[PDB]
Amino acid sequence: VVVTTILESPYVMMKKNHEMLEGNERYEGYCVDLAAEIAKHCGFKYKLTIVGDGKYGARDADTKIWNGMVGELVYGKADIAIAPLTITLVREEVIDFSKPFMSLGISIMIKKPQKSKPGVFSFLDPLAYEIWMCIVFAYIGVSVVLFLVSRFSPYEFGIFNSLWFSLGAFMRQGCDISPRSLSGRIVGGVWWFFTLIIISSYTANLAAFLTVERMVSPIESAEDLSKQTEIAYGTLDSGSTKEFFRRSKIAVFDKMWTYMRSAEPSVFVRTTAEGVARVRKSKGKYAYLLESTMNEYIEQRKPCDTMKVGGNLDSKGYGIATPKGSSLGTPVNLAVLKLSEQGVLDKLKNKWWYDKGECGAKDSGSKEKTSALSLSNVAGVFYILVGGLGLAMLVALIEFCYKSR
Amino acid sequence: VVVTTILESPYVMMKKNHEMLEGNERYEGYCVDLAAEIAKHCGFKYKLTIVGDGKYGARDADTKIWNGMVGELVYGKADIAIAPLTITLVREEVIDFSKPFMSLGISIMIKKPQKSKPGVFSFLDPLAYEIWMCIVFAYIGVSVVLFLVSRFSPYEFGIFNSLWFSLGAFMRQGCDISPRSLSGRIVGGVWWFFTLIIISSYTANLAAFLTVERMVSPIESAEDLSKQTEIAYGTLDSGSTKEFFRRSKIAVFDKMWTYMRSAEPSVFVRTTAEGVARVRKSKGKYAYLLESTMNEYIEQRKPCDTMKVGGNLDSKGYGIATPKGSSLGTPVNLAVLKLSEQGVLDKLKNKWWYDKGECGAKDSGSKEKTSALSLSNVAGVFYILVGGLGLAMLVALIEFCYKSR
Amino acid sequence: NRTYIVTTILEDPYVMLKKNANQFEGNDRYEGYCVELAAEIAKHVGYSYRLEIVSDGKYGARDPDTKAWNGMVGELVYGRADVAVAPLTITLVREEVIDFSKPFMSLGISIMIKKPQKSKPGVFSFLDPLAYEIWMCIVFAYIGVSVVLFLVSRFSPYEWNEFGIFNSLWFSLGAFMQQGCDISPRSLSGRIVGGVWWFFTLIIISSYTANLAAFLTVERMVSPIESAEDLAKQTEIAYGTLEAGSTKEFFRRSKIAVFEKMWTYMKSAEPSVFVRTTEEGMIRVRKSKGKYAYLLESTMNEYIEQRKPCDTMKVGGNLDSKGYGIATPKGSALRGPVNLAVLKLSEQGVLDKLKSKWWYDKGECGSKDDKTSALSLSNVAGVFYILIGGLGLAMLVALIEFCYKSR
Amino acid sequence: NRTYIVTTILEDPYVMLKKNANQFEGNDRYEGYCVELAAEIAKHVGYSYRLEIVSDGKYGARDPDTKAWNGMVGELVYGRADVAVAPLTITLVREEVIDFSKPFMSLGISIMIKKPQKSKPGVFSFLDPLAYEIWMCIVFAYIGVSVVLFLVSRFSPYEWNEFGIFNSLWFSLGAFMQQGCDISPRSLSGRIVGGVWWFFTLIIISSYTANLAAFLTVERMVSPIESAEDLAKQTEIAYGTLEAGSTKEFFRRSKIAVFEKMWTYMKSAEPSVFVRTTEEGMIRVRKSKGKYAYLLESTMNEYIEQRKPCDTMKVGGNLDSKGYGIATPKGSALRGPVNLAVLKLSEQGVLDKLKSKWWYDKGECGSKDDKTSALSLSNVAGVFYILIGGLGLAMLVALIEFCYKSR
Amino acid sequence: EKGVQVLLTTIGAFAAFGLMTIAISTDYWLYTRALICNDPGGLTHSGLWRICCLEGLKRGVCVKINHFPEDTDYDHDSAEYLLRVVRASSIFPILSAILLLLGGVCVAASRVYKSKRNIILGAGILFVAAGLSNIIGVIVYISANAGEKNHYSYGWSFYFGGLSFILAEVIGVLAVNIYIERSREAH
Amino acid sequence: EKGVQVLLTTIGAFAAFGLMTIAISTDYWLYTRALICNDPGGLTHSGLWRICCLEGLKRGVCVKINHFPEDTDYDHDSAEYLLRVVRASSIFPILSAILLLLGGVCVAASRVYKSKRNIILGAGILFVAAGLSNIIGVIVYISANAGEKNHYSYGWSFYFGGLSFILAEVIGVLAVNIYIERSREAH
Ligand SMILES: O=C1Cc2cc(-c3c(-c4ccc(F)cc4)nn4c(N5CCC(O)CC5)nccc34)ccc2N1
Repeated sequence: VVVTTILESPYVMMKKNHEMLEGNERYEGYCVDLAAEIAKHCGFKYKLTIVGDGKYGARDADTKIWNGMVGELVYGKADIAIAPLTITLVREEVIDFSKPFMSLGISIMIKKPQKSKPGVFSFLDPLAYEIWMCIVFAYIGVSVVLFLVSRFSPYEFGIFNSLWFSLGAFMRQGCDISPRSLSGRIVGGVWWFFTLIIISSYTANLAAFLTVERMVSPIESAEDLSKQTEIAYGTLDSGSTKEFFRRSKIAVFDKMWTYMRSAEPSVFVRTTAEGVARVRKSKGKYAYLLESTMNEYIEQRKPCDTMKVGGNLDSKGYGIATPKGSSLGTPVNLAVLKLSEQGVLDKLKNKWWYDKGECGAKDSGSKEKTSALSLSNVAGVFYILVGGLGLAMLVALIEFCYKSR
Repeated sequence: VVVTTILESPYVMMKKNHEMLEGNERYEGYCVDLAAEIAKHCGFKYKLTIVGDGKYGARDADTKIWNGMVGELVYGKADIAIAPLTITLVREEVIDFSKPFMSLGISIMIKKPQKSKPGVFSFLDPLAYEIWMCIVFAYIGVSVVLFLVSRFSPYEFGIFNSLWFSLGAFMRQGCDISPRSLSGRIVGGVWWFFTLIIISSYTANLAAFLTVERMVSPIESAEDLSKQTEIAYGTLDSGSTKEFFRRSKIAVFDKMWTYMRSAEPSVFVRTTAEGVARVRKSKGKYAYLLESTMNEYIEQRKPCDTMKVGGNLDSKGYGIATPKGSSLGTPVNLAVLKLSEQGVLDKLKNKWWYDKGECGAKDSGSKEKTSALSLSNVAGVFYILVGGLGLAMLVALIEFCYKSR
Repeated sequence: NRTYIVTTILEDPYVMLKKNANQFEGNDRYEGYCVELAAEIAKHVGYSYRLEIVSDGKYGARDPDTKAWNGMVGELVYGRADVAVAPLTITLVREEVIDFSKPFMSLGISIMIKKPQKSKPGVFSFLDPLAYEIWMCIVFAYIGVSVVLFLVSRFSPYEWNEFGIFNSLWFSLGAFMQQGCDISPRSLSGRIVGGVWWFFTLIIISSYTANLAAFLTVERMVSPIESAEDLAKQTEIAYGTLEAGSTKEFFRRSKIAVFEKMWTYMKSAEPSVFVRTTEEGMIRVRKSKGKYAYLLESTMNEYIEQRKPCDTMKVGGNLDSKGYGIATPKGSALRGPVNLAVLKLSEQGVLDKLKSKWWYDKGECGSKDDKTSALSLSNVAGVFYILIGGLGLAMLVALIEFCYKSR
Repeated sequence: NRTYIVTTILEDPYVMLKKNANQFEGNDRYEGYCVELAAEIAKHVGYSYRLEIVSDGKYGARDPDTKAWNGMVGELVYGRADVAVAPLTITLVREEVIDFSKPFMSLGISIMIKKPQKSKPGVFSFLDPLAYEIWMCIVFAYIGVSVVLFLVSRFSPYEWNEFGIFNSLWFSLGAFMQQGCDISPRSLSGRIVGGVWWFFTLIIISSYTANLAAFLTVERMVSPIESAEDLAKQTEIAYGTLEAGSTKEFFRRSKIAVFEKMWTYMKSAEPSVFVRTTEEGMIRVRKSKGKYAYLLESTMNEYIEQRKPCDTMKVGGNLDSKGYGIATPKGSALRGPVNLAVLKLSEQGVLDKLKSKWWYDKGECGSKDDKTSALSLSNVAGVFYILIGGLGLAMLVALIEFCYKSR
Repeated sequence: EKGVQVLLTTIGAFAAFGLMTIAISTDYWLYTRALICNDPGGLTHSGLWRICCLEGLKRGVCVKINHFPEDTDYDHDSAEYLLRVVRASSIFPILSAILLLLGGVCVAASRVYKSKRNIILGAGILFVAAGLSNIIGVIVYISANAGEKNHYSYGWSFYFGGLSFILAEVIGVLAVNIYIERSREAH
Repeated sequence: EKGVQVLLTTIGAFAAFGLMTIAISTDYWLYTRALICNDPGGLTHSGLWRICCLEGLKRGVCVKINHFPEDTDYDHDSAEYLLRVVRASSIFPILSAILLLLGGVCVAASRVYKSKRNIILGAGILFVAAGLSNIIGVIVYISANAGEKNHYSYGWSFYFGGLSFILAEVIGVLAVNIYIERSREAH
């Protein structure tokens, strides 16, 4: 038995010490351990081999000739293939796969969310804009009520001074005058209670915001990705994902195809490395669609700048392959099920993906030392202050000119 | 080979299904698995047995005769003993122990700290009493400075109104008057900054106190336990801990012996159950001194009301025993080392103590839903308020009588 | 050129009994995912089928002593039937005796919980930080302080002052709201009262703000499990399964720490977490208000999450990996074409279409789509209502005063 | 009735070279724990000993190919010496060829870290929540607001008001401190300026309070590892060992998840966490400022923690369990009495006495003994100093004004 | 007027005294579960002196309380001991009722010796002090009824004590106003 | 006096104008590490227009900045684009210097046409607006120099701009006082 494979980490990787004592250990990967286990079960002899053509199985239409491990299996150069090889109709017609040992599908990759750059007017964040608008309306209404109830029921509280009193009450800065009638006093007390509650709530929610950081993914699915157009899509130019989108007939994926066809600059890339680089450096504006296993592997590799979001857009499986008419096909078909039921495959998955994690667990760190507030957090209020001062001088000059003339 | 043991959980416990299919599985415990492993290593035959006298090995002085598994081993009734049996001089003279498989020693048990009943005057907790005293001194000093600098450099600010102004500034309640001289204005501004910082710090530290609960053990050692006398000690009346304290010659343990001899009511108990009950119900005023293994077992049993605190006051070891002149002694001596080096004993320790934990991990829960403040938290300020009102009426009446006469 | 007795089993939505059973007949008497799938398979293989069901209503399983199969695989290996189109999981023993086609649908163990209900913050929630006892005792203390101030300010005849009862109440209210009024005490009694009231207010306001910050912060660090590790390390939430089945077997034979811990918890269950039917688990999680979790095949989880009532959620990726498949007897003439048809159908997207059709399109819940945490108008609505009430009362008192003072 | 060549090894504090080596001779030339222990053992067994040391300066170990022992066990099995009194750990291979007495001292793998230094909160720490840029820009904005108020209040000739520059500065300061002054603006320009300044102050004070609460809260949830699980699940702190020894073997042969993870981390070390000598690990942890942890025999951890500089701490119980013991050759006449003596000595408390003597009594650190977290006077001392400075400046200006206004 | 105000003063004093008395002597203050009845516990309508049950055959029969279940320091243990002593004695509500009675006596006597004016002042002082004592008493009661998701509720005795406090404050205000008017009549 | 105050006004205006000008045109505002020099980076004494280096053979040679390293929306992207445009233009400090110059011109011209009084008022308005523009400019600069444990420091150009702001405010106060005195002279 001669086992074919292909260089794709962590399925195939040359060992760090292949120059010395190479033996059979010059190659290392998930597929290597799997081949060892299945040969052990079937009691066969395997010397690991690599296909000189590192291209995956496919047949030239103009020649009707296969290019890859498929050629090895059909033409007898190789007795068996153990690689991240996906089951498919055309390939099943010539060889005999086994039941999947790895179930997967198209997925999504994005830049890991990070502390956003604080914007101006962020100091309103703890309170919803509706609360601010209702605050303004209540200020106007209470001032108006005070004006009325003071004109029509005196024991000073014109409209102007009424607005001044309400504003001073909201800022806890005190008053130059206080109502002397029961109605004005009622209004003032209620306004005071309102201000107390609102200031306390603002302070408390700001403390919460600054104590625990929760960064939320803008997208949590693929339909939610199709709904908006701010973020980009991405597919390797010559790979099954592009064809799957092309031949699809579901609304969402057809919409994605239309976008990815009518969008510039070129969303597609020539290599997965280019797409991951674009995602890393785009700062969250690029989303790459690849296979889930590679995405999980990447997410556990430094600089740990990416995650996988959402489920899977398709169902596929990686299947061991044997030539038609072989006798190893049945024992391997039973062996993969043996391993799956026992737990070997899950352990290997943990082994090459989770363990050996250049990153950490889901939450490697917590309670990161808090940062002192920076001018960028409260620059908007400075801008507002200076604008108010300019407006005040402008109003004073206007009054000057109006009165002098 | 016939193996002797003794009923002491988790070393020996009758299985839940001993009535049906008893076989050799009627007994269950750490010692059972250990005996299985060592017999497997030595290739012997063992039928588990229990000593009719459930008393541990000891020798009657007036009779010169042994009572327990020691009698079985010396008199041949039993071929080997596998129980939580401690190595000792007197017992080693007649039999031949093995190297310890369980290292332990005297320890401490206490009630698990729980949210203390909030006391009056707890509202001062966020600020150290020194800060409050310095606050009072600063209030007096700033008021005095204002009085002076206003009398000797007028542009109203007597001593009384100066105290009133400073107090009103500290409570953000505003002022009926403001300084008009540069010196008074400087003093007022500085006092204002002081108050701002202090109120903000009080609020922030109170938020911290109410957000995360950290309950600290009053004691973290045994010397720290001997230093104070508020809390009690406890020892089983007839057990090696009492003798160890009796014959000791170290300062700390002699001091403990003096306390435990001259203290009433009786610190000692007739059973470990009585001591654990006293610790549970005493509400943190009772500390029981027992063996560490039992304490660790208890700490993982519901109601999970106890912990182990501090290190160990002594070094002991549980040792397999064989009769003098046997041939199993050497193979078991090697077998225990086999298990220790491989990791079997640690796994069993996790198995019967940590796993099967009626409790959870070190922190099974966190971020417990916060409780609204109750009157008991802020009752002291109510008391202060009412006392102040009574004092005010008293002062008014005193002034009335003084002026009318 | 004859018919084929395809076996199935009524487990919704794979095979269903039509709206009106008595009226229809033959293959057209049923509806579901698997019947349509068999339709396409027959189309792509070119044969007719006389649909059928397994009488035992059970999936393949072998009695050890009797060494006989109980269900579909029994209906096949013994020649009673020629095909099987159902959620017939792929296993070692089953594959040892029959021919499994490549999976048409993948799945695995999952988690079901109570769907997090849209929180109703509650009008008058802004008082929660302080117990109502504190608020009422505050009111009573305010009244007492006002009366004492009035007394100590207007008891002597030497003044016979501005501190009447009404203005005393006004001063105390302003003091509590940290605003201040024009009038202030000048004597020593009034100043003592004012100072002690001021201290009281300082403490109370600081306590309110701090406890509110604590409330929001702890409500802001809550982390739903979103996985099994979160479900494993924690112990407050209950996670059970069926009493017997493949999940219990998977946990028993589990060689991994997390599922070993889950199995230890399940065995050491007080009360018994296990239940007997998926209906039992669904109702138990529905009523337990999040204290319970149920493990089951992901597919039933999705169907249930798309059922009325729509109050269940699926969290986390599938713990394991499995597969359903079309089965045939050993040494048949269907394995080749059936496998080709399944692969073709999946490649051209039929199966995902049917899954969407029978899990969401026929979904009563019809839900398919903001973690801002900023205070919303519902949090602080009670104070707005109080504001409107106070303004209205003020206008009413204005009208009264206008009618009053007639002469 | 002859002497016995007891073997030892110079590893402090078990065996030490006396203050003056050249002056003394024989057994009296050394000092330490093991020499005294041998003294008591000789007393209780009744024999004389001519102390000695192993030339190789190494503990027992067998070269695989040569199949020869390198150290004390070599000095015994070959008859070169008759006894061995040293931290000679009990192992399988060692016990296979010699006689180990019962342990006189138990130990295990432990953890060493940087001792948490008494925190220096820092004068002027009350400004930390807000960056100094904010404070200075606040001052500049205060000046600008005051000037603008003065302008818009005293620009027209119709008044030719109370809002001079000095009173404008006073008003702005009072507004920032949320106190308020007697005078308030009456025009529209002054009121606009006052309102916008008030909004600014509200935001700034709320931000200061909130960020301070965050600081204190996060400083209040910090949890030191206190164990290995805390050291295992986390990954920020580095935990290394020796390049070769028994710790690396224990981790390699470790069949438990926690230590398997520790071994995986150590192998995947960037840079190399391992070090070559315990001195190297001690210095690395001393300088790494808590980013590094060192695993070693607990006994060395305690000794080091009792050494100058006293800036290392031991955390957590011993990971494993081991034992040192007095060794003798196979088939000697000393095993019985030596074991009896060790047991007697431990029972009557000699060994704990000697351990205290050589680990704490000879301890330079001499440290043997308040997690209140309440604000301390050091946290807010800067504002007190500012208060004293302001009062002194006020008195100085008072003297100036007194001298001034002479006429 | 004046006689009208004095009449209302006296009536309010007597009403508050009666309300406080029966609130003390009705043991309908609190509703909760106790564990004394027979498992979170059985319903009960507790009181100020004697808890009392209303479930099972024990309904209608009921006994005093301890107020010292666990053990502490008899001579001087901590603020907890003082709190429990005050709660058991309930001397603050009793003091409030006594003060209301004394104020009523003073105001009633004021009708005779109409020349004197300090009588009404003393009555008002007594009423206000009664209010203060009442609020302290309720604070103590509530702080003492704290264990350390149960349910509880308050009964009409509680609200009766509160009404007594309110009436005491009102009557103090009226008495002070009477004294003010009388001093006004003097020039 | 009056002429003394006008002289100080003019001198302060000219001094502030010069300070602001050289602060703009000295590129000694900031000290930090850049990564442009050759690994946290090499030292550099940056500026308002052109960063500039002082390590290695590149010492003494230095170039302008981009202010638009990444890509955004040219026509209208977000507040970030406007901030970067303002920082690159630095139109606020330049506006402040222009306003100081105009105020100086107005006050100097006031010597002629001594009858007019609004000249000094305009000068004061210009000076105050210059101060406001300066503080806005420094706010923008600091907010733009934020990456998102490095070190940085500020140089004498920074403090020179600050001193210009202070002098502008003082001069505005003095000009307003002059206008007040002149209006006083009118009856
Ligand atoms: O001797 C006594 C007894 C007493 C009780 C009170 C009182 C009252 C009260 C009393 C009489 C009324 F007419 C209206 C209200 N409500 N109240 C509350 N709460 C209101 C409803 C509760 O369910 C939740 C919180 N908490 C603590 C105390 C309290 C005030 C003074 C006195 N003096």
